Amino acid sequence: ADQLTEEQIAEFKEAFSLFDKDGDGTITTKELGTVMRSLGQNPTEAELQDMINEVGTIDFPEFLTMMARKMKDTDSEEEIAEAFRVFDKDGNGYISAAELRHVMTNLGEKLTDEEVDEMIREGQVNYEEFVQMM
Amino acid sequence: HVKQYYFARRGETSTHDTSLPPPVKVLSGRSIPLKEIPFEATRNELVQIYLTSIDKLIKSNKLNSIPSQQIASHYLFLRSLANSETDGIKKNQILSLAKPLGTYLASKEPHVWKMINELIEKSEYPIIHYLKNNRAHSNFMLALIHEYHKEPLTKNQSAFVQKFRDSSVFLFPNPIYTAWLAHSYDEDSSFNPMFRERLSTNFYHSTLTDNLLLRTEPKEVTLSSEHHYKKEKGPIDSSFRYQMSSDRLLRIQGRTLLFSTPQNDVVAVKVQKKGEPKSTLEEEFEMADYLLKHQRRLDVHSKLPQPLGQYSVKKSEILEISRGSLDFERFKTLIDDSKDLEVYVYKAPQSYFTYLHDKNQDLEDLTASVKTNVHDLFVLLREGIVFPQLADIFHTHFEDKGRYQALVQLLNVLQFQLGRIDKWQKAVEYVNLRSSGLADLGDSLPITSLFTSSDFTKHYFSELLTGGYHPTFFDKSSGTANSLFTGKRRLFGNYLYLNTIAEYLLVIQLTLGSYGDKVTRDMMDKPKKEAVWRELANVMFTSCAEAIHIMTGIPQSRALTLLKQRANIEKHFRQTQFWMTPDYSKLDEDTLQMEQYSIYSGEPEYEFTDKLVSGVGLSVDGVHQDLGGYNRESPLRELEKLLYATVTLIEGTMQLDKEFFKQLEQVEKILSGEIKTDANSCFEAVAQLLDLARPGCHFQKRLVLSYYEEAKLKYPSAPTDAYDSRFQVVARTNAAITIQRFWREARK
Ligand SMILES: Nc1ncnc2c1ncn2[C@@H]1O[C@H](COP(=O)(O)O)[C@@H](O)[C@H]1O
Ligand SMILES: [Ca+2]
Ligand SMILES: [Ca+2]
Ligand SMILES: [Ca+2]
Repeated sequence: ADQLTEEQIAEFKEAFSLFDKDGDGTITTKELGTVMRSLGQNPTEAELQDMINEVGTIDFPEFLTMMARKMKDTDSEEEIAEAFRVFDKDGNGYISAAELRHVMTNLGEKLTDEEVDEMIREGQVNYEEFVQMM
Repeated sequence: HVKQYYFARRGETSTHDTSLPPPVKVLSGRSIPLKEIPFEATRNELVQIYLTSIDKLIKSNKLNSIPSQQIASHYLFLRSLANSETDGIKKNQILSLAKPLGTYLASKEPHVWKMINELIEKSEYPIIHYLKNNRAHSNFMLALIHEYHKEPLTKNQSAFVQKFRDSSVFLFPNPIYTAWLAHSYDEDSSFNPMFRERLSTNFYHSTLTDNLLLRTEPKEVTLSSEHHYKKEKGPIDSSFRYQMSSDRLLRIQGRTLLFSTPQNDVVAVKVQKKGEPKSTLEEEFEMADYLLKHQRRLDVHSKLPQPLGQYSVKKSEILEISRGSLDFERFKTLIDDSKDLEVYVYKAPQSYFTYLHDKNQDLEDLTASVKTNVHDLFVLLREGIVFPQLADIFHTHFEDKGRYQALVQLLNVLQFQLGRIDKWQKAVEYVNLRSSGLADLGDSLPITSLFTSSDFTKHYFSELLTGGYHPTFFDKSSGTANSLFTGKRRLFGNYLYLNTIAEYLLVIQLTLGSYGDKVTRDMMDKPKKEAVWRELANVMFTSCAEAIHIMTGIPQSRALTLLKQRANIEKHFRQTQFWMTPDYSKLDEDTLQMEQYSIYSGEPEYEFTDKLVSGVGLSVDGVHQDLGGYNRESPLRELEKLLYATVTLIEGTMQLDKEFFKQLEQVEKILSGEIKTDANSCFEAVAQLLDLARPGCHFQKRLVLSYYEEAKLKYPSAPTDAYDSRFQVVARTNAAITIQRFWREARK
């Protein structure tokens, strides 16, 4: 079901634990939409309603496979393009390379120096092209 | 699948104060009633007095005469309190008072006013970011009450101030305290609950935990109908009898006879002790079986023993089998005196009969084993199962031999540090933590027995269940002994819970220490010894982080980082290595003082008037080493700090998550329309959610950002100047994380 990264599983684990209000290692459907929203995957009415029908409680392995199914729907192409966009104050599609070091390495799951150097390869470098590469 | 989940659900209740000893103390056969000084009512009376005193500060035009860092503390505290206040009239009283301080700082100390406004655009409770260093030690709130409030404090108020004079933090209302405490462990925090006053040094880690716990609600755990301690079972079936051959008897361990099998595992016949009832053996059978059945459900890592029977055997037969082996006489004395003895028969790997401190394990296998033991202890704790006799740890004041209390300061009146451990290495000699994982599973308690007046709590913790007496507590007017302590009757279960968490990790520490002493005693190589003790420190820190992970869900890497903010691993390794080996017993006074300076690095050296035993060290009995002198504290200061750090992160976080969801529920009600309100106080409720998120946790912040957007759609007609920078910072991070996950996949 799940080809997820170490980091995704760390995140979904803490999130599951937090919204497991009684510590029995299962969440109710009450919480499911709110927890889903917390992980960037706010569901439609129907998708949330479909998940609710499938059922009371949901353990953590069942969660790691609901999440993968919703993740398949996501266009990588768009979800990555809308992220880079934040760093584009203007509509130029241009960001700075001296900078993008000081972003990737100072925020989130921070990149290592080797990873930052490896990225700068692929004065300035534009984002709209970079997504087309992958 | 096999469903993963616990047979226990945790909730809340009105009080733990049901069926408890009367709150009374008997002195010269006179009955003295013990009264509780309410924590919340008294805290609040003092914040009112603080606000009056600010009022009086303003009216004296003496702002000029208090230092700047204090005026900041006052201003920032009053902004944070105003933000926590839902009454508009009081909210407004509080900002009237802030405003003259703000007028002043702007005009006369403006590098400082600029530092303030930075914190104000990050937070609704900016005081907690201000007090992340040495500033927390300056009690600006008590200092000012002392200057401007010209009445004696009440008895209650005075008692409160006596207990929490260390920091103004202790006066903060619940959501501001909880949020300070959690963020105090963060990567940009340098706070340490330690301060040098005069030449003396004041350690106040325990007080962070008491201030926190006195704010909490009484917990309650409900075990399913299916729980081990609930489901009604029938008698045990024992349709098979193991035929004992002296030919297959490997050796005698304690009262258990060990026999080999064709499969290279072991059949154990555990024989009944003098005065041991049949039921003790029965419960070990029943608990081995339950854990074997639910093993997959619980992700139990231990290699569990497999139960085979519980039945009566002739002593003539037990004697006829054992006769040859070494230990025959000790076993003969150990076992009951009766013609018919009950046995419990089970099968187990060889690794089960290996004690977790065994010097034949190398560090890799020991680490693997410790991790298994630690995992199962906390996973089983979540399931509702407690093991109260993993080891035989005792204290002694002079002679009273008492069960060791890992958080002794929380559970009694006016005890300041962990007491000396008697014959420490012996206490774990026969620890029920094995190379395979857990053992001696029948010696176990339902977690509910910690939240009520069980035979156990009434026995080991009756000061905590009765109330606090001490002569300084006695009022002559009301005829009663008043204390903060007597208030713990309502929350006593929450205290025993945390105690249990520290106690598990204390046993792990003693087991690690025994292994280290045994492995390094004959080492010739002084850097190689030091290596072992550095690694045992890493295992101890890591275990504490595993416990955080399992109880809270904080990733272990973040938990290890939070711990190291508070507990120093260089010092822990140095202290353990010094006091858990006999080498200090050979040092002269000057060398001993020089060595002590290194292991405590500027903190006060351990003081003792005891005479050291050559080749042993501190030892009351002339033969076994102790941790501490006669009537003195344990010298493992850092261990104490680490056990308190661990237990404060777990409770700290549960209680932070509670504050969050109470705010969330308020934001969802506003957003949906179930509470009509103005724009600006919708934004305010959302910004507040930001503050209550766990430190280092992104996914909460993300949810709040989502709430924020939702709100701007609802009230588009309203500026966002006060809130834009913080939300943009959350947004940049959310965007950067997606870019990072994208790049990680590309490398593959
Ligand atoms: N049951 C206990 N478990 C752990 N430490 C204790 C216990 N009782 C007292 N202590 C501590 O041991 C030291 C000496 O004992 P006492 O003279 O009873 O205070 C003090 O520093 C106490 O805080
Ligand atoms: Ca649940
Ligand atoms: Ca045992
Ligand atoms: Ca036992």
